[PDB]
Amino acid sequence: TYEIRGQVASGFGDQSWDASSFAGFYYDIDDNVSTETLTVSDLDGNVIPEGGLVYTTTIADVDFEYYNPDAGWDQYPVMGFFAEEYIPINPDKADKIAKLVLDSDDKYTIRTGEMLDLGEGYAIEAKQVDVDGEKVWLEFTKDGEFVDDEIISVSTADDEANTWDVELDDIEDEDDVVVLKVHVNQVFQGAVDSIAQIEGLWLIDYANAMTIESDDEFGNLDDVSIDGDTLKISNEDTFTLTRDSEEEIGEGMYFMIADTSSSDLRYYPYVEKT
Amino acid sequence: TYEIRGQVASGFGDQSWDASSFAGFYYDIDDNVSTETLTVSDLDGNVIPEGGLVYTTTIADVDFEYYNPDAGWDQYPVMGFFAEEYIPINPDKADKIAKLVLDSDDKYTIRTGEMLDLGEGYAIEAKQVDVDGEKVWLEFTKDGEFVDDEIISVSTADDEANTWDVELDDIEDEDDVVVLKVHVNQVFQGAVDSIAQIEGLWLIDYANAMTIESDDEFGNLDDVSIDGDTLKISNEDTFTLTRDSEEEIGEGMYFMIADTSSSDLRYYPYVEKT
Ligand SMILES: [N+]
Ligand SMILES: [N+]
Repeated sequence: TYEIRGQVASGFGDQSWDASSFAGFYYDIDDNVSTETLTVSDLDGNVIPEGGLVYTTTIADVDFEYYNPDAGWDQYPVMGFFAEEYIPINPDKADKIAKLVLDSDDKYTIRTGEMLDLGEGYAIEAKQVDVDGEKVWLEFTKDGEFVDDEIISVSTADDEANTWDVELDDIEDEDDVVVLKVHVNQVFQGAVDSIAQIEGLWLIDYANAMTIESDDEFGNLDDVSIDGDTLKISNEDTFTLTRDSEEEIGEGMYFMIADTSSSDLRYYPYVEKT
Repeated sequence: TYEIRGQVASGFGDQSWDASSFAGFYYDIDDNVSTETLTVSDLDGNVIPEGGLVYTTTIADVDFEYYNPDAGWDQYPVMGFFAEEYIPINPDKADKIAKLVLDSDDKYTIRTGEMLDLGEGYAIEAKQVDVDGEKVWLEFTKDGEFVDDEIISVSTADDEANTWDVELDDIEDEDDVVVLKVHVNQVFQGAVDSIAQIEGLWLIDYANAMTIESDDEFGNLDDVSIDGDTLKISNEDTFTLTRDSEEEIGEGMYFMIADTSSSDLRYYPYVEKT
C-alpha cells in the first residue's frame, strides 16, 4: 500500500478539499473534471461536531475517447467514489455504479467467426457479413453466454447507424442501461475472408454493478444521503483530530494530525491504496 | 508502480509547484517543513526555453523524534531529492546525502554482551557496565565489523553526558560526520544481569552515502548547479509540453499534458514510485 496526501490545514477554522487540493480525488485532465469534496466545519478545539465532516461526490461528464457526437459518441457520466473512478449506470443517479472496462478509439479488425475479447469476460463477435458487404451481424457475450446481438448497416447516410448501443434491463433496478457501445467503421469482403473494422468501444462491467444504500456506513462517515446525482456522506457523531496521530475517516481515507501543543492544530487528509 | 499528481496548470503563463501544491514532494507535518520546488517560466507556446524548467531543493531542519536540546537532541537536516527524503551528511551541503535508517524515541534495554540491531547491518552493543552501575561501555558495529566505541557516564550533572555521537571521517570527502546518536537513560545492575536502557536513537546509512556531481544528469534536467545548501537543476535545451501526452522531466518525475487544441495548454506534474 501507498499514501497520497492533500493540502495541509492549519488552525481551528473551516476547511475544504477538492481535486485541485487533494491528489487522491479522481480527476480527468482532458475534460478538466472532478467530482469529490471533503469539508471540515464548526470545530470546537480539535473536535468536529456531528455533520461537520462531509464527503460529497456529484456526477460529472466526460467526452468518450472515441469522440464523435454525430455517430452518437458525445459524453458519458463519471463519479469519484472514495478516490476511485466509477460510472453511474444511470447518469442522473449517484447511487448505482459500475467500473469502466473500456473507453477506446483504437482500430480493430474482427474476422467473421472470431471474437474480440474486451476484458473481464466480455467479448464481441462478428457472426456474419452480408453478401453486399454493407451490413455486419454482431454478437455481445459475457463468459461465453449470449447477452445481445444486432445487425449494423455501415454505409448508410446516417452516421449513428454505425453505432451499436447495448441496452440492458434489471441492472440494480435500472432499465435501458447502456452497457456497451460499438462503432463499426466499415466491412471488408475479401476473396476468402470478410472482416469488420471497429473503432470506438465503451464498456462497463455491468455484471458487477452495485448500489450505495441509504443504510450503508463508511467507517466514521456513516450518514449516507442520496439526492439524485449527489452522494453526501457525513459523520453521525463527534470526530476528534487526535494530535500526533492518524485517524480513519473511512473507506481508505484518513487524516494525519501533527504533533503540536493543544494551542495549535495542523492536519492533512490522505488516501491509502494498493 | 503508482502515480502522485500535483496541481493543474493552465495557460501559457509562468507556473510554480511546492510541497503544498505537489503531494509528490517531501513534507514533514510535525515541523511543517519541505524543501522542493519545480517551476516553469517563459513559455513560447508549449515550448519551455533553456533554463525555463527548474527543480530546486534547499536543505531544511526538523526536530529529532527524541527531542531534548539540553542532552544534545535539537534538530537535524533534511532534504527532498526527486520526491524522496535524504539526510545531508554535512548540514550546509546539498550535494552529499544518505538515507535515514532510524529517528526514534522508543525505550530499549540492552543486556551486556547482547546486540540491538538498528537495521541495515548496523548494531550497538553494551559491552560492559561498571561495578558502580554509573557507566556503560558501548560499541557500534556494521556487518559485524567494529566502527566505534565509547564510555558513557549516565548519572552526571550534564545531560549531554548521556548522549553518544559517532563522528566518522572520509565519508564522501567529509570529516566529523555524525552518523549515529545514542542516548542512554540509565543502567540497571541486577544480581545476575546488568542492562543499559536506551531512549533516543538516530542513524544514517553512511556506508551508502552518495555525492551529487556537477556533471550528473537527471533525464531532461541535465544542468546541475550546487550552491552550498541548495541544488538547482535546470534544462539545457528546449522542453516541449507535447499535448495529449506524458513527458519525462527526469528521475521519476513527469508532466501529464491534456488533449486540447493548440490554443490552450493544461498540464500537471507527477511522480512515479514503486
Ligand atoms: N436512487
Ligand atoms: N559541495
